[PDB]
Amino acid sequence: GVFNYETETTSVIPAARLFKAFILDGDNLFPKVAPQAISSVENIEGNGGPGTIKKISFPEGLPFKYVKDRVDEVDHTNFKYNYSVIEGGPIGDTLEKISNEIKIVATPDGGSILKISNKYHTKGDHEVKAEQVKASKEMGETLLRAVESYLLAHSDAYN
Amino acid sequence: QVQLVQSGAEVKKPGASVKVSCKASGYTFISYNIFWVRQATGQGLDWMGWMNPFRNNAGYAQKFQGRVTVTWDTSISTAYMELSSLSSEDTAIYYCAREHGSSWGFFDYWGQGTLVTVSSASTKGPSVFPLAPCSTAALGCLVKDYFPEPVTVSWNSGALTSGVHTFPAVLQSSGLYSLSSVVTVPSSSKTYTCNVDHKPSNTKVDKRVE
Amino acid sequence: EIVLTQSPGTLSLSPGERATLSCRASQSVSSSYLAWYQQKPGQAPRLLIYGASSRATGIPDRFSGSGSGTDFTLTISRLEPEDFAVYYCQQYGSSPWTFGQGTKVEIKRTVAAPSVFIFPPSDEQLKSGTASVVCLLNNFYPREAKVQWKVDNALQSGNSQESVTEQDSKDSTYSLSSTLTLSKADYEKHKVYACEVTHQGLSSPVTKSFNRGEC
Repeated sequence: GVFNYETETTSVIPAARLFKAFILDGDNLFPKVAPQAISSVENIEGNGGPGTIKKISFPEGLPFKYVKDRVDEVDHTNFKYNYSVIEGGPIGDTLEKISNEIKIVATPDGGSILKISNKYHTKGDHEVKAEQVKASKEMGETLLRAVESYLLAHSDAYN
Repeated sequence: QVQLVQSGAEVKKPGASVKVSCKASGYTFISYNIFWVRQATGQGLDWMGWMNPFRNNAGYAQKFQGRVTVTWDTSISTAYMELSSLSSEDTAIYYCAREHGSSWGFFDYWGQGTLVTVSSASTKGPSVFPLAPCSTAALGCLVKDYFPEPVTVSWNSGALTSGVHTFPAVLQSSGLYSLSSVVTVPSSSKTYTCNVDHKPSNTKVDKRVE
Repeated sequence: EIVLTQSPGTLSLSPGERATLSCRASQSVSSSYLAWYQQKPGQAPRLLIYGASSRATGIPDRFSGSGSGTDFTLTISRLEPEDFAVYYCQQYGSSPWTFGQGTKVEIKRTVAAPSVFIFPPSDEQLKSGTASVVCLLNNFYPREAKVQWKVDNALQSGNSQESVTEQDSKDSTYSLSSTLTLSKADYEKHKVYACEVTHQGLSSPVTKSFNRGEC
Protein backbone atom coordinates (compact mmCIF):
# COMPACT_ATOMS: atom_id res chain seq x y z
CA GLY A 1 0.00 0.00 0.00
CA VAL A 2 0.81 3.72 0.13
CA PHE A 3 1.12 5.66 3.39
CA ASN A 4 1.61 9.43 3.61
CA TYR A 5 3.22 11.25 6.53
CA GLU A 6 3.52 15.03 6.79
CA THR A 7 5.43 17.46 9.00
CA GLU A 8 5.88 21.20 9.47
CA THR A 9 8.86 22.87 11.13
CA THR A 10 9.68 26.54 11.71
CA SER A 11 12.84 28.41 10.68
CA VAL A 12 13.92 32.00 11.29
CA ILE A 13 15.64 32.19 7.88
CA PRO A 14 13.60 33.72 5.03
CA ALA A 15 12.42 31.40 2.29
CA ALA A 16 14.75 32.54 -0.50
CA ARG A 17 17.93 32.22 1.58
CA LEU A 18 16.88 28.95 3.22
CA PHE A 19 16.02 27.29 -0.10
CA LYS A 20 19.43 28.17 -1.55
CA ALA A 21 21.41 26.81 1.41
CA PHE A 22 19.26 23.96 2.75
CA ILE A 23 18.01 22.59 -0.59
CA LEU A 24 20.35 23.74 -3.36
CA ASP A 25 23.53 23.32 -1.27
CA GLY A 26 22.32 20.91 1.41
CA ASP A 27 24.50 18.26 -0.22
CA ASN A 28 27.55 20.50 0.23
CA LEU A 29 26.66 21.66 3.75
CA PHE A 30 25.36 18.50 5.44
CA PRO A 31 28.75 16.72 5.81
CA LYS A 32 30.23 20.00 7.08
CA VAL A 33 27.61 21.39 9.46
CA ALA A 34 26.25 18.04 10.75
CA PRO A 35 29.15 15.55 10.77
CA GLN A 36 27.39 13.50 13.47
CA ALA A 37 24.56 12.72 11.02
CA ILE A 38 26.07 12.88 7.50
CA SER A 39 29.62 11.67 6.89
CA SER A 40 29.72 12.31 3.13
CA VAL A 41 27.36 13.21 0.29
CA GLU A 42 28.32 11.61 -3.02
CA ASN A 43 26.75 12.43 -6.38
CA ILE A 44 26.32 9.33 -8.54
CA GLU A 45 24.78 10.83 -11.68
CA GLY A 46 23.73 14.27 -12.88
CA ASN A 47 24.24 17.80 -11.63
CA GLY A 48 21.69 17.94 -8.82
CA GLY A 49 18.64 18.60 -10.95
CA PRO A 50 15.95 16.11 -11.97
CA GLY A 51 17.34 12.64 -12.60
CA THR A 52 20.23 13.12 -10.17
CA ILE A 53 21.27 10.09 -8.11
CA LYS A 54 23.18 10.63 -4.86
CA LYS A 55 24.77 8.26 -2.34
CA ILE A 56 24.54 9.51 1.26
CA SER A 57 26.98 7.85 3.66
CA PHE A 58 26.42 7.84 7.41
CA PRO A 59 29.21 8.00 10.02
CA GLU A 60 30.38 5.00 12.02
CA GLY A 61 28.01 3.60 14.63
CA LEU A 62 25.28 4.07 11.96
CA PRO A 63 21.69 2.86 11.77
CA PHE A 64 22.31 2.45 8.02
CA LYS A 65 25.53 2.22 6.02
CA TYR A 66 24.31 4.33 3.09
CA VAL A 67 21.23 5.47 1.19
CA LYS A 68 20.58 6.47 -2.43
CA ASP A 69 18.26 9.32 -3.44
CA ARG A 70 16.81 10.36 -6.79
CA VAL A 71 16.07 14.03 -7.40
CA ASP A 72 12.60 14.21 -8.98
CA GLU A 73 11.92 17.95 -9.25
CA VAL A 74 13.54 21.26 -8.29
CA ASP A 75 11.13 24.20 -8.53
CA HIS A 76 13.12 27.39 -7.96
CA THR A 77 10.08 29.64 -8.43
CA ASN A 78 7.85 27.85 -5.91
CA PHE A 79 10.58 26.69 -3.47
CA LYS A 80 9.48 23.06 -3.91
CA TYR A 81 11.82 20.05 -3.85
CA ASN A 82 10.97 16.44 -4.73
CA TYR A 83 13.25 13.46 -4.16
CA SER A 84 12.88 9.72 -3.65
CA VAL A 85 14.70 7.21 -1.44
CA ILE A 86 15.29 4.24 -3.74
CA GLU A 87 18.18 2.12 -2.41
CA GLY A 88 19.85 1.37 0.90
CA GLY A 89 18.79 2.25 4.41
CA PRO A 90 15.18 1.27 5.07
CA ILE A 91 14.70 0.21 1.43
CA GLY A 92 14.01 -3.51 1.19
CA ASP A 93 11.96 -6.26 2.81
CA THR A 94 8.49 -4.66 2.84
CA LEU A 95 9.33 -1.06 1.88
CA GLU A 96 9.86 -0.31 -1.82
CA LYS A 97 10.70 3.41 -1.90
CA ILE A 98 10.07 6.70 -0.10
CA SER A 99 8.72 9.69 -2.04
CA ASN A 100 9.45 13.05 -0.41
CA GLU A 101 8.22 16.60 -1.00
CA ILE A 102 9.64 19.70 0.71
CA LYS A 103 7.98 23.09 0.23
CA ILE A 104 9.36 26.23 1.88
CA VAL A 105 6.74 28.92 2.57
CA ALA A 106 7.42 32.44 3.82
CA THR A 107 5.79 33.37 7.13
CA PRO A 108 4.39 36.72 8.36
CA ASP A 109 7.33 37.36 10.72
CA GLY A 110 10.13 37.17 8.12
CA GLY A 111 10.95 33.49 8.66
CA SER A 112 9.77 30.33 6.95
CA ILE A 113 8.02 27.01 7.48
CA LEU A 114 8.95 23.72 5.82
CA LYS A 115 6.09 21.50 4.64
CA ILE A 116 7.63 18.01 4.52
CA SER A 117 5.58 15.18 3.00
CA ASN A 118 6.81 11.58 3.26
CA LYS A 119 5.11 9.00 1.01
CA TYR A 120 6.05 5.38 1.74
CA HIS A 121 5.38 2.57 -0.74
CA THR A 122 4.93 -0.62 1.26
CA LYS A 123 4.40 -4.30 0.49
CA GLY A 124 0.72 -5.17 0.13
CA ASP A 125 -0.97 -4.62 3.49
CA HIS A 126 2.24 -4.08 5.47
CA GLU A 127 2.69 -0.99 7.64
CA VAL A 128 5.73 1.07 8.59
CA LYS A 129 7.20 1.13 12.08
CA ALA A 130 6.66 4.35 14.02
CA GLU A 131 10.39 4.53 14.74
CA GLN A 132 11.06 4.75 10.99
CA VAL A 133 8.72 7.73 10.67
CA LYS A 134 10.14 9.25 13.87
CA ALA A 135 13.75 8.82 12.72
CA SER A 136 13.12 10.73 9.48
CA LYS A 137 11.61 13.61 11.46
CA GLU A 138 14.65 13.62 13.77
CA MET A 139 17.07 13.68 10.84
CA GLY A 140 15.33 16.55 9.07
CA GLU A 141 15.23 18.91 12.05
CA THR A 142 18.86 18.29 13.07
CA LEU A 143 20.01 19.10 9.54
CA LEU A 144 17.77 22.18 9.42
CA ARG A 145 19.02 23.58 12.73
CA ALA A 146 22.66 22.90 11.82
CA VAL A 147 22.24 24.82 8.55
CA GLU A 148 20.23 27.45 10.44
CA SER A 149 23.11 27.94 12.89
CA TYR A 150 25.57 28.16 9.98
CA LEU A 151 23.62 30.95 8.26
CA LEU A 152 23.23 32.94 11.49
CA ALA A 153 26.96 32.68 12.23
CA HIS A 154 27.81 33.52 8.58
CA SER A 155 25.64 36.49 7.59
CA ASP A 156 27.40 36.87 4.22
CA ALA A 157 26.68 33.26 3.22
CA TYR A 158 23.90 32.78 0.65
CA ASN A 159 23.17 36.51 0.76
CA GLN B 1 19.40 7.79 -26.90
CA VAL B 2 21.98 10.37 -25.81
CA GLN B 3 23.85 12.17 -28.59
CA LEU B 4 26.34 15.03 -28.62
CA VAL B 5 26.57 16.65 -32.06
CA GLN B 6 29.24 19.29 -32.65
CA SER B 7 29.78 22.04 -35.18
CA GLY B 8 32.18 21.34 -38.02
CA ALA B 9 35.68 22.17 -39.18
CA GLU B 10 37.00 25.68 -38.56
CA VAL B 11 39.90 27.39 -40.34
CA LYS B 12 41.25 30.52 -38.65
CA LYS B 13 44.13 32.94 -38.93
CA PRO B 14 46.49 33.18 -35.94
CA GLY B 15 45.21 35.67 -33.39
CA ALA B 16 41.54 34.97 -34.09
CA SER B 17 38.96 33.16 -31.95
CA VAL B 18 36.93 30.02 -32.63
CA LYS B 19 33.53 29.18 -31.13
CA VAL B 20 32.59 25.49 -31.22
CA SER B 21 29.04 24.35 -30.46
CA CYS B 22 27.88 21.06 -28.93
CA LYS B 23 24.15 20.31 -29.15
CA ALA B 24 22.87 17.72 -26.68
CA SER B 25 19.82 15.53 -27.25
CA GLY B 26 18.16 12.51 -25.69
CA TYR B 27 18.38 13.77 -22.10
CA THR B 28 17.60 16.77 -19.91
CA PHE B 29 20.24 19.37 -20.75
CA ILE B 30 20.46 21.07 -17.34
CA SER B 31 20.82 17.72 -15.56
CA TYR B 32 24.42 16.92 -16.59
CA ASN B 33 27.73 18.75 -16.81
CA ILE B 34 29.67 19.03 -20.07
CA PHE B 35 33.45 19.24 -20.38
CA TRP B 36 35.58 20.31 -23.33
CA VAL B 37 38.65 18.19 -24.09
CA ARG B 38 41.36 18.91 -26.66
CA GLN B 39 43.12 16.14 -28.58
CA ALA B 40 46.25 17.26 -30.41
CA THR B 41 48.40 14.47 -31.84
CA GLY B 42 51.37 15.91 -29.93
CA GLN B 43 50.08 14.90 -26.50
CA GLY B 44 46.99 12.81 -25.76
CA LEU B 45 43.90 14.32 -24.11
CA ASP B 46 43.62 17.56 -22.12
CA TRP B 47 40.51 18.94 -20.48
CA MET B 48 39.87 22.62 -21.20
CA GLY B 49 36.95 23.66 -19.01
CA TRP B 50 33.59 22.61 -17.68
CA MET B 51 30.11 24.13 -17.55
CA ASN B 52 27.42 23.45 -14.94
CA PRO B 53 24.01 24.41 -16.38
CA PHE B 54 22.18 23.62 -13.12
CA ARG B 55 24.35 25.70 -10.76
CA ASN B 56 25.13 28.27 -13.50
CA ASN B 57 28.90 28.30 -12.98
CA ALA B 58 32.05 27.00 -14.64
CA GLY B 59 35.63 25.90 -14.09
CA TYR B 60 38.62 26.19 -16.36
CA ALA B 61 41.81 24.21 -16.90
CA GLN B 62 44.97 26.01 -15.82
CA LYS B 63 47.05 25.09 -18.87
CA PHE B 64 44.91 27.06 -21.35
CA GLN B 65 45.09 30.15 -19.12
CA GLY B 66 41.77 31.90 -19.55
CA ARG B 67 41.73 31.60 -23.33
CA VAL B 68 38.76 29.23 -22.93
CA THR B 69 35.25 30.58 -22.35
CA VAL B 70 32.30 28.22 -21.92
CA THR B 71 28.72 29.36 -22.52
CA TRP B 72 25.47 27.56 -23.24
CA ASP B 73 21.91 28.05 -24.48
CA THR B 74 19.51 25.87 -22.48
CA SER B 75 16.57 26.61 -24.80
CA ILE B 76 18.36 24.75 -27.63
CA SER B 77 20.42 22.37 -25.44
CA THR B 78 23.66 23.64 -27.00
CA ALA B 79 27.01 24.06 -25.24
CA TYR B 80 29.56 26.57 -26.53
CA MET B 81 33.34 26.80 -26.18
CA GLU B 82 35.30 29.80 -27.47
CA LEU B 83 39.10 29.51 -27.56
CA SER B 84 40.47 33.03 -27.94
CA SER B 85 43.99 33.93 -29.11
CA LEU B 86 44.50 31.05 -31.52
CA SER B 87 48.03 30.09 -32.61
CA SER B 88 49.43 27.23 -34.68
CA GLU B 89 49.77 25.26 -31.43
CA ASP B 90 45.96 25.21 -31.17
CA THR B 91 45.49 23.11 -34.33
CA ALA B 92 43.74 20.04 -32.91
CA ILE B 93 40.41 18.23 -32.61
CA TYR B 94 38.20 19.49 -29.77
CA TYR B 95 35.64 17.27 -28.03
CA CYS B 96 32.59 17.85 -25.85
CA ALA B 97 31.83 15.15 -23.30
CA ARG B 98 28.93 14.72 -20.89
CA GLU B 99 29.96 14.23 -17.27
CA HIS B 100 28.05 11.32 -15.76
CA GLY B 101 27.85 12.92 -12.32
CA SER B 102 29.36 15.79 -10.36
CA SER B 103 31.23 13.26 -8.18
CA TRP B 104 31.35 10.30 -10.60
CA GLY B 105 33.13 12.37 -13.22
CA PHE B 106 33.41 9.84 -16.05
CA PHE B 107 32.32 11.01 -19.51
CA ASP B 108 29.75 8.46 -20.66
CA TYR B 109 28.90 10.16 -23.97
CA TRP B 110 31.23 12.00 -26.35
CA GLY B 111 30.90 14.37 -29.28
CA GLN B 112 32.20 13.38 -32.68
CA GLY B 113 35.05 15.91 -32.75
CA THR B 114 35.57 19.34 -34.29
CA LEU B 115 38.74 20.12 -36.24
CA VAL B 116 40.28 23.57 -35.80
CA THR B 117 43.19 24.49 -38.08
CA VAL B 118 45.01 27.69 -37.16
CA SER B 119 47.85 28.37 -39.61
CA SER B 120 48.86 31.41 -41.66
CA ALA B 121 48.54 30.44 -45.33
CA SER B 122 46.34 30.95 -48.37
CA THR B 123 44.41 28.14 -50.04
CA LYS B 124 46.97 26.86 -52.54
CA GLY B 125 46.85 23.89 -54.90
CA PRO B 126 49.52 21.20 -54.83
CA SER B 127 52.26 20.53 -57.35
CA VAL B 128 52.34 16.90 -58.48
CA PHE B 129 55.75 15.47 -59.34
CA PRO B 130 56.48 11.96 -60.64
CA LEU B 131 58.34 9.38 -58.55
CA ALA B 132 60.15 6.94 -60.84
CA PRO B 133 63.38 4.96 -60.45
CA CYS B 134 66.53 6.20 -62.16
CA SER B 135 60.98 -8.35 -60.35
CA THR B 136 59.06 -5.69 -58.41
CA ALA B 137 59.35 -1.95 -59.07
CA ALA B 138 57.80 1.09 -57.41
CA LEU B 139 56.21 4.21 -58.88
CA GLY B 140 54.54 7.18 -57.25
CA CYS B 141 53.58 10.84 -57.21
CA LEU B 142 54.78 13.59 -54.88
CA VAL B 143 51.93 15.90 -53.84
CA LYS B 144 53.64 19.01 -52.49
CA ASP B 145 52.84 22.52 -51.24
CA TYR B 146 49.10 22.64 -50.61
CA PHE B 147 46.91 24.19 -47.89
CA PRO B 148 44.65 23.07 -46.37
CA GLU B 149 44.38 19.27 -46.26
CA PRO B 150 43.52 16.65 -47.69
CA VAL B 151 44.17 15.50 -51.25
CA THR B 152 42.46 12.38 -52.59
CA VAL B 153 44.87 10.30 -54.68
CA SER B 154 43.76 7.51 -57.01
CA TRP B 155 45.61 5.54 -59.68
CA ASN B 156 44.31 5.00 -63.23
CA SER B 157 40.94 6.54 -62.27
CA GLY B 158 40.55 4.03 -59.44
CA ALA B 159 41.27 0.92 -61.52
CA LEU B 160 44.59 0.32 -59.72
CA THR B 161 44.21 -0.28 -55.97
CA SER B 162 46.41 -3.26 -55.12
CA GLY B 163 49.83 -2.31 -53.77
CA VAL B 164 48.86 1.37 -53.42
CA HIS B 165 50.09 3.25 -50.34
CA THR B 166 49.07 6.90 -49.94
CA PHE B 167 50.71 8.21 -46.82
CA PRO B 168 49.56 10.73 -44.21
CA ALA B 169 50.63 14.22 -45.19
CA VAL B 170 53.23 16.13 -43.19
CA LEU B 171 53.23 19.85 -42.45
CA GLN B 172 56.35 21.45 -43.91
CA SER B 173 58.40 24.26 -42.40
CA SER B 174 56.75 26.65 -44.88
CA GLY B 175 53.28 25.90 -43.47
CA LEU B 176 52.22 23.89 -46.53
CA TYR B 177 51.40 20.19 -46.73
CA SER B 178 53.07 17.37 -48.65
CA LEU B 179 52.50 13.64 -49.03
CA SER B 180 53.62 10.77 -51.25
CA SER B 181 51.45 8.12 -52.90
CA VAL B 182 53.27 5.02 -54.13
CA VAL B 183 52.43 1.77 -55.89
CA THR B 184 54.40 -1.42 -56.56
CA VAL B 185 53.93 -3.12 -59.93
CA PRO B 186 55.59 -6.01 -61.78
CA SER B 187 58.75 -4.91 -63.57
CA SER B 188 57.60 -6.60 -66.80
CA SER B 189 55.04 -3.81 -67.31
CA LYS B 190 51.40 -0.26 -69.42
CA THR B 191 50.58 3.30 -68.35
CA TYR B 192 50.29 4.53 -64.77
CA THR B 193 48.57 7.80 -63.88
CA CYS B 194 47.86 9.23 -60.43
CA ASN B 195 44.72 11.32 -59.96
CA VAL B 196 45.17 14.14 -57.42
CA ASP B 197 42.23 16.22 -56.19
CA HIS B 198 42.62 19.21 -53.85
CA LYS B 199 39.02 20.44 -53.75
CA PRO B 200 39.61 23.48 -51.48
CA SER B 201 41.65 24.99 -54.34
CA ASN B 202 39.63 23.32 -57.15
CA THR B 203 42.81 21.54 -58.27
CA LYS B 204 42.48 18.31 -60.27
CA VAL B 205 45.76 17.05 -61.75
CA ASP B 206 46.17 13.78 -63.66
CA LYS B 207 49.88 12.96 -63.66
CA ARG B 208 51.35 10.13 -65.75
CA VAL B 209 54.46 8.48 -64.29
CA GLU B 210 56.98 6.16 -65.94
CA GLU C 1 47.67 16.80 -10.18
CA ILE C 2 47.51 13.01 -10.06
CA VAL C 3 49.68 12.15 -13.06
CA LEU C 4 48.67 8.88 -14.73
CA THR C 5 51.48 6.87 -16.34
CA GLN C 6 50.44 4.09 -18.71
CA SER C 7 52.73 1.21 -19.66
CA PRO C 8 53.65 -0.13 -22.08
CA GLY C 9 53.54 2.66 -24.65
CA THR C 10 52.74 0.04 -27.30
CA LEU C 11 51.47 -3.49 -26.66
CA SER C 12 51.90 -5.88 -29.60
CA LEU C 13 49.78 -9.03 -29.45
CA SER C 14 47.94 -11.53 -31.63
CA PRO C 15 44.15 -11.96 -31.77
CA GLY C 16 42.82 -14.21 -29.03
CA GLU C 17 45.59 -13.37 -26.55
CA ARG C 18 45.24 -11.79 -23.13
CA ALA C 19 46.10 -8.09 -22.97
CA THR C 20 47.03 -6.44 -19.66
CA LEU C 21 47.25 -2.64 -19.62
CA SER C 22 48.70 -0.73 -16.67
CA CYS C 23 47.76 2.71 -15.32
CA ARG C 24 50.05 3.99 -12.55
CA ALA C 25 49.00 7.05 -10.55
CA SER C 26 51.44 9.44 -8.87
CA GLN C 27 48.98 9.71 -5.96
CA SER C 28 46.42 7.36 -4.45
CA VAL C 29 43.10 7.49 -6.31
CA SER C 30 40.26 7.58 -3.80
CA SER C 31 37.44 5.00 -3.94
CA SER C 32 39.01 3.37 -7.04
CA TYR C 33 37.67 6.30 -9.09
CA LEU C 34 39.39 5.48 -12.37
CA ALA C 35 37.84 4.99 -15.80
CA TRP C 36 39.05 3.41 -19.04
CA TYR C 37 38.30 4.60 -22.58
CA GLN C 38 38.82 3.09 -26.02
CA GLN C 39 39.76 5.26 -28.99
CA LYS C 40 40.31 4.31 -32.63
CA PRO C 41 41.94 6.63 -35.19
CA GLY C 42 39.54 9.32 -36.36
CA GLN C 43 36.97 8.45 -33.68
CA ALA C 44 35.93 9.77 -30.29
CA PRO C 45 36.82 7.94 -27.06
CA ARG C 46 34.33 5.30 -25.92
CA LEU C 47 33.61 4.55 -22.28
CA LEU C 48 34.64 1.12 -20.95
CA ILE C 49 35.47 -0.06 -17.41
CA TYR C 50 34.66 2.59 -14.77
CA GLY C 51 34.91 2.57 -11.00
CA ALA C 52 38.13 0.72 -11.88
CA SER C 53 36.14 -2.51 -12.18
CA SER C 54 32.62 -1.79 -13.53
CA ARG C 55 31.67 -2.19 -17.18
CA ALA C 56 29.84 0.52 -19.06
CA THR C 57 26.59 -0.47 -20.74
CA GLY C 58 27.16 -2.28 -24.02
CA ILE C 59 30.70 -3.36 -23.10
CA PRO C 60 31.38 -7.11 -23.54
CA ASP C 61 32.55 -9.30 -20.68
CA ARG C 62 36.10 -9.77 -22.02
CA PHE C 63 36.83 -6.22 -20.83
CA SER C 64 37.51 -6.18 -17.08
CA GLY C 65 39.28 -3.81 -14.72
CA SER C 66 41.13 -4.22 -11.43
CA GLY C 67 43.36 -2.38 -8.99
CA SER C 68 43.20 0.18 -6.21
CA GLY C 69 45.28 2.95 -4.68
CA THR C 70 48.09 3.85 -7.07
CA ASP C 71 47.93 0.94 -9.55
CA PHE C 72 45.09 -0.04 -11.88
CA THR C 73 44.94 -2.59 -14.69
CA LEU C 74 42.72 -3.07 -17.74
CA THR C 75 42.46 -6.66 -18.96
CA ILE C 76 41.25 -7.87 -22.35
CA SER C 77 40.97 -11.62 -21.80
CA ARG C 78 40.73 -12.50 -25.52
CA LEU C 79 41.73 -9.89 -28.09
CA GLU C 80 39.66 -9.54 -31.26
CA PRO C 81 40.39 -7.43 -34.36
CA GLU C 82 37.98 -4.77 -33.06
CA ASP C 83 40.01 -4.52 -29.83
CA PHE C 84 43.27 -3.21 -31.35
CA ALA C 85 43.23 0.52 -30.53
CA VAL C 86 44.52 3.12 -28.05
CA TYR C 87 43.26 2.97 -24.46
CA TYR C 88 43.23 5.81 -21.93
CA CYS C 89 42.82 5.79 -18.15
CA GLN C 90 41.16 8.68 -16.32
CA GLN C 91 41.01 9.34 -12.58
CA TYR C 92 38.28 11.36 -10.86
CA GLY C 93 39.12 10.82 -7.19
CA SER C 94 40.92 14.15 -6.82
CA SER C 95 40.50 17.45 -8.64
CA PRO C 96 41.72 18.34 -11.17
CA TRP C 97 40.91 15.28 -13.28
CA THR C 98 43.66 13.87 -15.49
CA PHE C 99 44.13 11.30 -18.26
CA GLY C 100 46.90 8.89 -19.11
CA GLN C 101 49.01 9.40 -22.21
CA GLY C 102 47.63 6.36 -24.05
CA THR C 103 48.50 2.70 -24.58
CA LYS C 104 48.19 1.40 -28.14
CA VAL C 105 47.34 -2.28 -28.60
CA GLU C 106 48.97 -3.48 -31.82
CA ILE C 107 48.59 -6.40 -34.20
CA LYS C 108 51.60 -8.71 -34.50
CA ARG C 109 53.06 -10.94 -37.21
CA THR C 110 56.31 -12.49 -38.40
CA VAL C 111 59.05 -9.93 -38.99
CA ALA C 112 59.20 -8.77 -42.62
CA ALA C 113 62.14 -6.85 -44.04
CA PRO C 114 61.25 -3.67 -45.97
CA SER C 115 61.49 -3.41 -49.74
CA VAL C 116 63.49 -0.22 -50.29
CA PHE C 117 63.17 2.05 -53.32
CA ILE C 118 64.69 5.48 -53.94
CA PHE C 119 63.33 8.16 -56.28
CA PRO C 120 65.36 11.01 -57.82
CA PRO C 121 63.78 14.45 -58.14
CA SER C 122 61.96 15.06 -61.41
CA ASP C 123 62.99 17.58 -64.05
CA GLU C 124 59.73 19.46 -63.43
CA GLN C 125 60.54 19.97 -59.75
CA LEU C 126 64.12 21.02 -60.52
CA LYS C 127 62.66 23.68 -62.83
CA SER C 128 61.05 25.29 -59.76
CA GLY C 129 64.33 25.43 -57.82
CA THR C 130 63.61 22.66 -55.30
CA ALA C 131 64.81 19.04 -55.27
CA SER C 132 63.00 16.31 -53.32
CA VAL C 133 64.51 12.83 -53.00
CA VAL C 134 62.09 10.15 -51.80
CA CYS C 135 62.91 6.83 -50.12
CA LEU C 136 60.22 4.15 -49.83
CA LEU C 137 60.13 1.36 -47.23
CA ASN C 138 57.30 -1.06 -48.04
CA ASN C 139 55.75 -3.98 -46.13
CA PHE C 140 57.87 -4.04 -42.98
CA TYR C 141 57.29 -5.12 -39.38
CA PRO C 142 58.08 -4.18 -36.66
CA ARG C 143 57.25 -0.50 -37.15
CA GLU C 144 60.66 0.56 -35.81
CA ALA C 145 63.11 1.44 -38.58
CA LYS C 146 65.95 3.89 -39.17
CA VAL C 147 66.34 5.89 -42.39
CA GLN C 148 69.67 7.63 -43.03
CA TRP C 149 70.22 10.08 -45.89
CA LYS C 150 73.75 10.38 -47.27
CA VAL C 151 74.84 12.90 -49.91
CA ASP C 152 78.35 12.03 -51.11
CA ASN C 153 78.70 10.05 -47.87
CA ALA C 154 77.68 13.13 -45.86
CA LEU C 155 74.98 12.36 -43.31
CA GLN C 156 71.89 14.55 -43.68
CA SER C 157 70.10 15.64 -40.50
CA GLY C 158 67.11 17.92 -40.00
CA ASN C 159 66.32 18.21 -43.73
CA SER C 160 64.04 15.16 -44.07
CA GLN C 161 60.52 14.39 -42.86
CA GLU C 162 59.20 10.83 -42.74
CA SER C 163 55.66 9.46 -42.89
CA VAL C 164 54.27 6.07 -41.83
CA THR C 165 50.97 4.48 -42.84
CA GLU C 166 48.64 2.75 -40.43
CA GLN C 167 49.11 -0.99 -40.09
CA ASP C 168 47.86 -2.63 -43.27
CA SER C 169 44.49 -4.37 -43.44
CA LYS C 170 45.53 -7.61 -45.14
CA ASP C 171 49.18 -8.32 -44.22
CA SER C 172 49.51 -6.27 -40.99
CA THR C 173 52.59 -4.45 -42.30
CA TYR C 174 53.63 -0.79 -42.32
CA SER C 175 55.12 1.45 -45.00
CA LEU C 176 57.43 4.45 -44.68
CA SER C 177 58.34 7.35 -46.97
CA SER C 178 61.25 9.70 -46.28
CA THR C 179 61.55 12.88 -48.36
CA LEU C 180 64.93 14.63 -48.49
CA THR C 181 64.30 18.28 -49.38
CA LEU C 182 67.17 20.23 -50.94
CA SER C 183 67.57 23.43 -52.90
CA LYS C 184 68.34 23.02 -56.59
CA ALA C 185 71.73 24.66 -56.01
CA ASP C 186 72.64 22.04 -53.40
CA TYR C 187 71.33 19.22 -55.58
CA GLU C 188 73.52 20.18 -58.55
CA LYS C 189 76.61 20.41 -56.31
CA HIS C 190 76.61 16.69 -55.41
CA LYS C 191 76.46 13.36 -57.24
CA VAL C 192 75.65 10.36 -55.02
CA TYR C 193 72.35 10.29 -53.12
CA ALA C 194 71.78 7.23 -50.93
CA CYS C 195 69.04 6.01 -48.60
CA GLU C 196 70.34 3.60 -45.95
CA VAL C 197 67.83 1.58 -43.92
CA THR C 198 68.43 -0.22 -40.62
CA HIS C 199 65.68 -2.64 -39.63
CA GLN C 200 65.34 -5.63 -37.32
CA GLY C 201 64.47 -7.82 -40.31
CA LEU C 202 67.76 -6.90 -41.99
CA SER C 203 71.14 -8.33 -41.01
CA SER C 204 72.96 -5.33 -42.52
CA PRO C 205 71.67 -1.93 -43.68
CA VAL C 206 70.43 -1.81 -47.27
CA THR C 207 71.57 1.28 -49.21
CA LYS C 208 69.59 2.26 -52.31
CA SER C 209 71.33 5.03 -54.24
CA PHE C 210 71.58 6.76 -57.60
CA ASN C 211 73.92 9.17 -59.38
CA ARG C 212 72.54 12.59 -60.29
CA GLY C 213 74.05 12.82 -63.76
CA GLU C 214 73.05 9.27 -64.72
CA CYS C 215 69.24 9.58 -64.65
